[PDB]
Amino acid sequence: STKKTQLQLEHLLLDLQMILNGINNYKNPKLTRMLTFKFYMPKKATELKHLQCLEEELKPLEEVLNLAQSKNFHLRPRDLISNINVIVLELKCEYADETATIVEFLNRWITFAQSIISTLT
Amino acid sequence: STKKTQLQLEHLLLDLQMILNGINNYKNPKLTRMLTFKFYMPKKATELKHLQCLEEELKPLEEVLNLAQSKNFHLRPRDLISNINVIVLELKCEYADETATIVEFLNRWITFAQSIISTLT
Repeated sequence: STKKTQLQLEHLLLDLQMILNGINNYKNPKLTRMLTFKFYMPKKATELKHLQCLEEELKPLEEVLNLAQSKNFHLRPRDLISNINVIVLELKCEYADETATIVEFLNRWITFAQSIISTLT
Repeated sequence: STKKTQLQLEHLLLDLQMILNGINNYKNPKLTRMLTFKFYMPKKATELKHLQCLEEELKPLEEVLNLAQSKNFHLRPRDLISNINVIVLELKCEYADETATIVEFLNRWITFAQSIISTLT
């Protein structure tokens, strides 16, 4: 339904961009260690059904976000992870060989969120 | 006056038990998954200024309620959330380390409203 689904994808998107602005900065002194954690990436991520691949990596994502300073995030991280967990459960794995960093992993799902929206427009 | 406070607090308590009833029942097939969402508890909730620690958890509570099957609620979840909000505003945060589930969370607040009411009669 162009509006329930795009309304949730643009809300998924902003929760993810808000997690990335939180870790990604000079006021974040453990960025370098966060950068060494392994995140798995979806081989394919062409449909919403593929959100299972993001769903599966959400508790790795929460464990490593514990290294981040609550303060530079726009929403309490806890809220950001709950919000994304409710939207994926309400919207929805073949992983790729080479693993990725938290910044490549967030960036890759921001890109899939923007991609489906552009089909729904 | 004390009757106005008595009256907004008896009202919070029923809005709080009505949410517990919509969640806590067998016609709600999302119960086990909603029990994995984490909620912060206050270190102590002894007075009305401590309603700050409920005000803050309200937008996670609304979002997780999106997983509940709306027909099990006596009044629309939205209504329940709006009433709890204008009453916490009319009426009033040291959290605690162990997190809690939506059922323990709604329950420690149901006890707090029940204990304040008893103090006024």
